[PDB]
Amino acid sequence: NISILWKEQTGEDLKYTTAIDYMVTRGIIRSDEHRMDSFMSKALLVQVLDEDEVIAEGEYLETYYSRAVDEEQEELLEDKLQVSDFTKIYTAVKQTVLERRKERRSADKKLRKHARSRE
RNA sequence: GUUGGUUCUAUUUCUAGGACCUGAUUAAUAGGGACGGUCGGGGGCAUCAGUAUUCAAUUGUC
Repeated sequence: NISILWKEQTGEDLKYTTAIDYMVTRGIIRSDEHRMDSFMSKALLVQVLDEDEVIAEGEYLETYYSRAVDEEQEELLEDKLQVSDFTKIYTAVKQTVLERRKERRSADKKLRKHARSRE
């Protein structure tokens, strides 16, 4: 119903607010809500530039369903593929920024305590 | 059922996946073993005691 109201709807500002809310969303219920909001969002990419910031990041039966959701978001385009490649480079840049923060900070045994406590 | 490295996280918190750095019935009014308080002219060594016996000394009496 809220996606129906968002399609019925500061138009571009509220659309960016909805895309920011979907990125803040993206446990199984919230992940299904994120896939539903991405399906309600999918111009084809000129409004969806600021909406694939997390749906491509996800591209454990809930994890298998999330992988099916990522395949659904990838199937459902030249400008969209260009924005997706730029967003992949931006996620690589964010990984570089997090790695730079970690390398400047350097949980030595705590970096393996999670795996030693999991198995 | 003991190390190092990868990526994902929003208001440094706090996070997800690799490698690599010891086997399986019951517990007999069968058994041996441990433990507890014991028990016995049981044994070995060391020690203590007894009054006899023998010997010696000192006497006493015939």
